[PDB]
Amino acid sequence: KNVPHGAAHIKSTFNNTIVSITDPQGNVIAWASSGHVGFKGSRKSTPFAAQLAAENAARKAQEHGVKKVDVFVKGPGSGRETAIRSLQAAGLEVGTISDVTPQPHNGCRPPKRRR
Amino acid sequence: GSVIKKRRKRMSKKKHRKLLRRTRVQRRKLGK
Amino acid sequence: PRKGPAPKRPLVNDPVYGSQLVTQLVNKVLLEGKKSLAERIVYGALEQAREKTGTDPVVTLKRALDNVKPALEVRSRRVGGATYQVPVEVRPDRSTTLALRWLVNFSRQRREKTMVERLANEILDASNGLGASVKRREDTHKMAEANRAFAHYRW
Amino acid sequence: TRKCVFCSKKGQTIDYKDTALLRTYISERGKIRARRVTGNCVQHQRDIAVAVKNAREVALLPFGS
RNA sequence: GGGAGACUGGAAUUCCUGGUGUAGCGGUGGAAUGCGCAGAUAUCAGGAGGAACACCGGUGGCGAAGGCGGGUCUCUGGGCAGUAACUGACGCUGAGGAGCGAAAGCGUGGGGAGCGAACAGGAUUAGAUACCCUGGUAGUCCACGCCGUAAACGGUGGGUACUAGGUGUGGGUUUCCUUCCUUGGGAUCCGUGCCGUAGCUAACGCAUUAAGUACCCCGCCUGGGGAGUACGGCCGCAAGGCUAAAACUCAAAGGAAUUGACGGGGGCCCGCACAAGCGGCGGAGCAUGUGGAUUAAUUCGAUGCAACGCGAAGAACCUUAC
Repeated sequence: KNVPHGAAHIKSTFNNTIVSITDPQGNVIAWASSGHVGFKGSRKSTPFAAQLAAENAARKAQEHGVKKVDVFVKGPGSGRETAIRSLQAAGLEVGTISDVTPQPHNGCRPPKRRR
Repeated sequence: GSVIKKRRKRMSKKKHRKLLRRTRVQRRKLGK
Repeated sequence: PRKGPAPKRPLVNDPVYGSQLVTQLVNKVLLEGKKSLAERIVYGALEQAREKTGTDPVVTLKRALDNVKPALEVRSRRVGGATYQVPVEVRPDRSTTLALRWLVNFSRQRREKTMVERLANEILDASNGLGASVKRREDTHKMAEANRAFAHYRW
Repeated sequence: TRKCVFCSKKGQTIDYKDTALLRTYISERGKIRARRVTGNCVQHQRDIAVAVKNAREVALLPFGS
């Protein structure tokens, strides 16, 4: 396949960081996660692991012939900016960056607070 | 004031309530 | 260093060449507390560079310094259990000190068995960019523009 | 501290149809902006909030673009 | 956002169906149970269902208290201000009594996405019937009825009159600058905060929204435990609620503030404390000292920093105490 313009979805949580490269219509062509590059336990919550995962996903999407990327970034920031810079460094182009984080309007009940 | 007094009151109430739960069926048999 | 900045020592000019660079070099290469051996070593290296390269020792030494002088360095600062390698610009004094330190440090890993021609050979290499300390200089620059991801802290 | 534009004699009446006036008091994300920023009084801020919600339901304004 | 009824809107969590898509996902101080490789997580499109209503949104409004905010419509209660046309003391409080009364809980019938007592594993620990993690039933939600308790708190019953002010804010009438826009300023009534006199208090503190100065009516108090417990009685389906003692026992139990000490409480300032540098120890052999083990003894003391080239600035006999 050959998609010249795609999209990058970076989901950064407090316990991991996952990057998915999709077609502009929502079909994943290459994904990489912070534990897929050889990290275990807490070590996959660090910015370095986000860097490695972003680089690996960028390379696997690049070999499919991807040139430019729109970035939708999401989650409580732990390795967001590192992933952005790793996408830029690996030969890709970042067109737009948008934060799409799900925000309830006070529905559902959060779990009880840890102590 | 202090919370020692509330502590004494709650200890006594807790013991009484536990006793009142421990002998439910015997009390039901006797009273009725 | 908690109260304020420390005073700076004066630098004695050289009587043979008239530049503080050679006296700074002999101070850096000094070891075990023997000056005389140190200036004889550095002067022998200077004379071997003289006879080899065909140009003046001062100009080639300054050119080697420029080829080894860095502009950015890396400082490690910890927060929340994570250490970040922030890039920081370098004062000229620290740049010169690092250049001389790198030259003398990579002066001691050679196999060519005596100090004077070791120093002369690396001076020639650094003039031409063939040295080992220069490799670490472009390495430091590579991490300077490589580790730009951590700069908003500004510490 | 600013004055309430509606309290002045030349302040327009508030309606959920007139969506330009409502776009004046909603942020770039579509939310209603605080009464400190606008400076209008309590009653007119309440009117503005109700009008914005009404216009949101009839799909004249987006639900937080 | 005072109350009741009906209709209805969007974001988000979950599940189901179908694409792309791979081997990890989840969780933590760190992990393991757990979920996937039979196609998980992730990203698109469609559908079902329940609960709560981001921004406006605050020591801001309303209600007797409990309490009340997505929108619209229908029905309905209270308050304030101005005019002062009307009645003409019709006022205040209120023993018993009655009504309303968070959450949990109980009965019948629905509903059940998220959360989550009890219950299962995992981890921590000497042990963890806990805190942390993964699942998870009643319950939370609706209709109609029970219960009648909360740190139901302003720990401050209701009504009335008088006693320096300063400064925010919510609702309404008026005069002077008048531009006639503006918190322009002033005056007056009704709320709601902060600061401060006189006065009051054991002190902290209250202070025109009194804990000040006075009058009327109600409820309650008389050392700490035993005890809001027992017996009797009333109410309730039950849990239990309300009224409510005695023998015995102690010589105190308490309230506020003061000086130290302590904290697995904060904030500043120093020091080769870190950082910036130079040289080392931990690897080898040897000299001492110590722990441990042997024998006749391997004399005795020192034992985190602050013992371990220490008493010892001199063990062949002596030293030497074995």
